[PDB]
Amino acid sequence: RCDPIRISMCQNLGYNVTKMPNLVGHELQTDAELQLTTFTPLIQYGCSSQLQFFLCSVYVPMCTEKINIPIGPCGGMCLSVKRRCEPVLKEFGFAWPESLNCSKFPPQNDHNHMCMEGP
Ligand SMILES: *[C@@H]1O[C@H](CO)[C@@H](O)[C@H](O)[C@H]1NC(C)=O
Repeated sequence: RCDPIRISMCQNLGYNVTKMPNLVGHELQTDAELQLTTFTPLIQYGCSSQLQFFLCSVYVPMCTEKINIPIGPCGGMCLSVKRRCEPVLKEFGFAWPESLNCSKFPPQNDHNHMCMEGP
């Protein structure tokens, strides 16, 4: 069964229940929340209107009682967010992390693939 989302920046999305471990390995939401501080400067810069949803869908993926795998982002949204936000990371000498490699996510939502295409 699913657990409430405790990460404040991941409230008020279309869903509000999750199930750890997330798509980046964290068993604890608080650990996900600390790691997310890595991105708060991008979040207030505002490189992408989708960054918030995207990060949340990875760090606290959607959970339903009816489906027994976590539901993360589709690759389309990942690519769109990366294209807007990686250049800002690059200005400061950083790069889009392997942990957020868009190839890890299903390319689109399907019969075969379940994922959130987001806002
Ligand atoms: C992302 O993953 C693929 C293999 O899954 C790899 O070829 C690629 O170089 C990785 N990194 C990217 C695209 O930056």
